[PDB]
Amino acid sequence: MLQPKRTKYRKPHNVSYEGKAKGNSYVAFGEYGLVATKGNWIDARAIESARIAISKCLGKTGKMWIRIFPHMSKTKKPLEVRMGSGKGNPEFWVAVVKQGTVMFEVANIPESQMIKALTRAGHKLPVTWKILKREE
Amino acid sequence: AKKDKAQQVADVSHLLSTSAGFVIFDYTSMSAIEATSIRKKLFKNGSKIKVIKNNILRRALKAGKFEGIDETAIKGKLAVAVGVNEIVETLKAVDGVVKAKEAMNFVCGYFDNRAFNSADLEKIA
Amino acid sequence: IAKINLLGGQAKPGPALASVGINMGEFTKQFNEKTKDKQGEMIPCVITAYNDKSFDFILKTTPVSILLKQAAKLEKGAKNAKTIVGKITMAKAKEIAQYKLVDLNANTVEAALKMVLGTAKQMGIEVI
Amino acid sequence: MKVRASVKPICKDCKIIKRHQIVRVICKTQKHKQRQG
RNA sequence: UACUAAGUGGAAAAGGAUGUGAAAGUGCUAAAACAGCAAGGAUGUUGGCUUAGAAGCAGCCAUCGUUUAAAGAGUGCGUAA
Ligand SMILES: [Mg+2]
Ligand SMILES: [Mg+2]
Ligand SMILES: [Mg+2]
Ligand SMILES: [Zn+2]
Repeated sequence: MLQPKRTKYRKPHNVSYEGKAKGNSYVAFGEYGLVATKGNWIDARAIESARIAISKCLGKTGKMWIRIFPHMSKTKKPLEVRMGSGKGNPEFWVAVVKQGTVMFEVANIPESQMIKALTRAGHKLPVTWKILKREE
Repeated sequence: AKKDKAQQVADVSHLLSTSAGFVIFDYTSMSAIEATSIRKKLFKNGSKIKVIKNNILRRALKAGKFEGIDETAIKGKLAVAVGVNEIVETLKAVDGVVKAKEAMNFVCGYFDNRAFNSADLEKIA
Repeated sequence: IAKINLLGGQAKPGPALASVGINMGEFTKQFNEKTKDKQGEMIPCVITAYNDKSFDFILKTTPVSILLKQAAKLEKGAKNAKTIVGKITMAKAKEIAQYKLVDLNANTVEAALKMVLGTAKQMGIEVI
Repeated sequence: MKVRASVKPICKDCKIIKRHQIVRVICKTQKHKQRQG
C-alpha cells in the first residue's frame, strides 16, 4: 500500500482527472508501457493489486517501474450522518490518472510475457488501458 | 530466394551432366532408421540417395538436354539415386532392400544416355 | 516390437514377453548364451515381437555418460552447467567413441567424436 | 455448457463459431463448451 | 452516392467475438501458395542426476549433438515408469 509518509494538509480539495496528459506521457524507463484512455481516480489498493499481478506473472530477471503515485487523499463521511458539521476524515489515497499517462512499464524479458503482464495489470484497473512501445 | 533457386538448379544440372546413372524411387513406408541403414550399406561416394523436388528435377532435366524422362516425373513421388562409375551394384543393393521391405513402387530412371521401363529396371540389377 | 530391460547375468524372468506368445523357456538359453562376454554389465535387448514366433533379438550397449564419469575420475557431475569440474582430453573421448560406434547410427568416426563432446556439455566436462 | 459474458478458447483445439447469431466455443473436450459470448 | 441486417435506429458500462465495409504496409505463390489427403516423422538412449520409477512428455543438469528431406531430450494423450 503506497502512502505518503506525511502531508502538510490532511483534507485537500480533490484533483480533477479531466484533461489531456501532464507528464508521464511517454515510456522513458522501460520499452513497453500501459497507457490510459480514460481519466479516473485509482487508489493505492489497485496499484498494489496490479503490481502484485505483474510480479507474479514476471520472471526471474524482468524489471518493472511504477510511474504513478497516490499523492492525493480523499475523505468519506461516516454512514448515517446528515450533511454539515465539517468535512469527513481521510480514508484512502488515490493517484490522479489523466488520459494519456503511462502507469506501468516493463522490460528485460521477452515480448509475449511483457504483453501478457501488462494485460493482467490493466484488467485490475478501471481505466481503459492500451499498450505502447518506446521510440527508438 | 530466386538466386538460391537459380544456384540450386545450376549445380544439380551440372551434377547430372557429369554423372552416369540415375534411378527414381518413391518415399512410401520406410523408416528413418531404415534410411540411415541404406546410407551405411551403400557407403560409396559414387552412390547417393537424395530427396529432390519434382519441379527442380524436371527443370534440371531440361538443362540436361535429355528426353523421355518426363513420364517418370509426372504426378508421382520422386527420389534421385545418382551413381558414379559402377551403377549395377547400387541397383542390386537397392533391389535387395526393397525386397526386404514391406511394400514399394519403383519408377523408371536414366542410365548411359538411355532410358528403361519398369521391367527393364527389374533386369538391370 | 519391445525394448525390454534384462540383466546380462539374470534374464530368465519377465512376464510381459509371455503376453505376446514368445516361447520364454526355449529362448532363455539364447538370451544367456551370447552375453557371457559382458557378465555383470546391464544389457537391454530389442525384441522383434511378431506372430512368426522366430523372434530375432539384438543386444544393446550400456547407456552412455557413465564412462564419462569414469574417465573424469568423479562420481557425479556438477549440479550447475556453468560450474566446470571435470576435464577430458581427446584420447579418452576417442576410446569411448570407438567403443560406442556399435550402437551409434553415424557414418563416420568424427561424428562419434563430437557425440562425446555433446554428452560432455550436458555433463559439463570441458573438452580439452 | 458454461454460460459466461466472455468466451475464449481454453485449449488450442477449441474453435469459435457463430450459430443462431450467438458466438459459442466447441471442442473435443465437453468441459470446454461456452456460450453467451 | 455509399453503409446497416441488428427493427440497430428506437437507452446503457468493464469485457468478449473468423459480422461487414474502407484504407495503408508487409510474406509466399503457375520454379506452385494455404487448408485437407497420402507417406515418412530418426539414431546414440531410455543421455544423466533425480525420483519407489520417469528414460521423447515428474522436478531437474541442462534445455545435446550426428544421419538426414525431416525430426523436437518432443505435440499432446497416455503408460507406476
Ligand atoms: Mg432499441
Ligand atoms: Mg470481431
Ligand atoms: Mg473491420
Ligand atoms: Zn477445449
